[PDB]
Amino acid sequence: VPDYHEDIHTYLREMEVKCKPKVGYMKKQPDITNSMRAILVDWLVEVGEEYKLQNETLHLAVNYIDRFLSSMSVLRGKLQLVGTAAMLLASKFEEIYPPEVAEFVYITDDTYTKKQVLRMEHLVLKVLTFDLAAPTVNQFLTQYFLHQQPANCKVESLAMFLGELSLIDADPYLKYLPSVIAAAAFHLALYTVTGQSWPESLIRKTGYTLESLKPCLMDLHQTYLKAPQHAQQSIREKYKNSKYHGVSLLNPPETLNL
Amino acid sequence: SMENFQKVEKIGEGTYGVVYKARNKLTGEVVALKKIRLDTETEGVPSTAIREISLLKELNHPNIVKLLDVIHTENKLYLVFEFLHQDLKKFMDASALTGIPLPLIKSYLFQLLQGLAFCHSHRVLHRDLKPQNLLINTEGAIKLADFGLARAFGVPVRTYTHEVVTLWYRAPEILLGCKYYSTAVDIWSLGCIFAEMVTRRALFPGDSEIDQLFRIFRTLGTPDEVVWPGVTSMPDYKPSFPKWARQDFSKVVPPLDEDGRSLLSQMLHYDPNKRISAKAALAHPFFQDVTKPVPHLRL
Ligand SMILES: CNc1nc(C)c(-c2nc(Nc3cccc(N4CCCN(C(C)=O)CC4)c3)ncc2C#N)s1
Repeated sequence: VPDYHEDIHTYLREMEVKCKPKVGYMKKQPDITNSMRAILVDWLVEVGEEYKLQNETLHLAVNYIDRFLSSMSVLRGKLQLVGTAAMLLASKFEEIYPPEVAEFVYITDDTYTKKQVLRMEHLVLKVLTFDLAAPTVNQFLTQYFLHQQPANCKVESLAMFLGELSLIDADPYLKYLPSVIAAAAFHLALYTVTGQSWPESLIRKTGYTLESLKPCLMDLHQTYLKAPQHAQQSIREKYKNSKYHGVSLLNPPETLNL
Repeated sequence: SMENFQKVEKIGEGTYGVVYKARNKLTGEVVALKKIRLDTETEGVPSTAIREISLLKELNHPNIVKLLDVIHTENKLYLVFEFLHQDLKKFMDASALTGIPLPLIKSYLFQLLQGLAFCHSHRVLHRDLKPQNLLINTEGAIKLADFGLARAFGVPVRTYTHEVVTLWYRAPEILLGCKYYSTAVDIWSLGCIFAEMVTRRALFPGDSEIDQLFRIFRTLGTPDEVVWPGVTSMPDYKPSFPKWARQDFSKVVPPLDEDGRSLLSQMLHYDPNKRISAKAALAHPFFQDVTKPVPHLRL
């Protein structure tokens, strides 16, 4: 019931379309692949955990990276520099206490200099034209959570976990908007923990039905089932923590009954 | 490019950086330039600048100062803003003799509420509303400025920076260390500003946090679980707080009419949840006869 909640949701629905990366950018990147990107994002998850950064910060950074790569060709040797600068900008935007620049330099194991990280920051800002307030899967999730009855920690944590998994795999998740991924994640989490489904009240708020979430849901369910075998495991490790109610230890449903 | 700007004079300092009045030589447009030096960083582009620019670019509204451009020179960042003639604080000081005409106080508040409702609708908290950051022009407009301390919020909020809002205008929930604060804190500030426009003196001029709380308490009464459920559980609440009786608003701002006092009381509600939103305040009977007259003094 926080006021403006509907105004804000509507505004984020508008902005997410404007902040969307180019769905097919990776095919146009001569020297980088989905796998390289997955490795990068999985590393940023670790960084986030190491410096106890907000999940929001992680989501923002990934959005900055994808938009940057949507318009700038990058050699593989510089991918991590882009990611590092993105995480620094996300932290400055979103954190109460962002890590200092030296800390971001230090986590690249001295692959880059402080000078490089700062120049890249500037380039990233120019390329994104300072438009850093991007809607995230996380932002839509926290809104959707308000529609639980009653609120359930496992559901909330599992939803964030699933939403986070989608960050790793540009194929297929670059094709879905944050609000849709969040929808699939919330439903999937809800169904796993409680047996319940995308509630009537979120159909009213979002216009999304289980039918319209179905394609993203089919993908996410598969991602969920295969998570233990994914090359990247940092999110699973993160979500073993009591902080997130150990939801990565939960067993995914075998079927969804769509 | 800076080559198209002829500087006129130094206006002062913002929340961060230095402000100049300047003129676009080609279009004639008069602007304010906020210079942020990067040569003394060291830490790259300051978070305060990153937020101000990202947030202000989204917020196009007649009662929010317009960010026109951002120019990167060798080692400098220049924010180019539309120029306004004066801030509210200096205007109030100028109005020491005659006071500020009711229609103008009413127009300004109405406009401030519009600007703020637009920020909040776009998930932005200002977090430093004070007369110094509220700018007026010769045509009767007033606008929110200096978004150096602003931030984008989420629904529902999580814990944000505790050290926010200039003390005199700081909400009780911040003073008491609530883990969460939201749009209500800006409304509290506007209420203090409403009162200040009527009396031309700060409503709660504390010189420390505890002094600030006690001034609030001595005016609005010491809050209890009835007026503000949860107040005695707040992190910085103390059972030893003196217990002051609440005084009639007719005594808090004696010149104010019944409608004005009604609105002010709702903007200064202790409980953030009960405190009126900028959006709802627009429909308050206080504004039934609002117009938009030019300032009564030359700026
Ligand atoms: C409080 N931080 C601020 N940041 C900016 C960028 C400000 C700003 N200021 C103006 N103009 C302005 C503001 C306050 C006072 C005055 N005065 C003082 C003397 C200078 N002056 C002349 C003609 O020389 C006018 C009277 C002017 N306009 C836009 C912004 C913005 N954004 S305030």
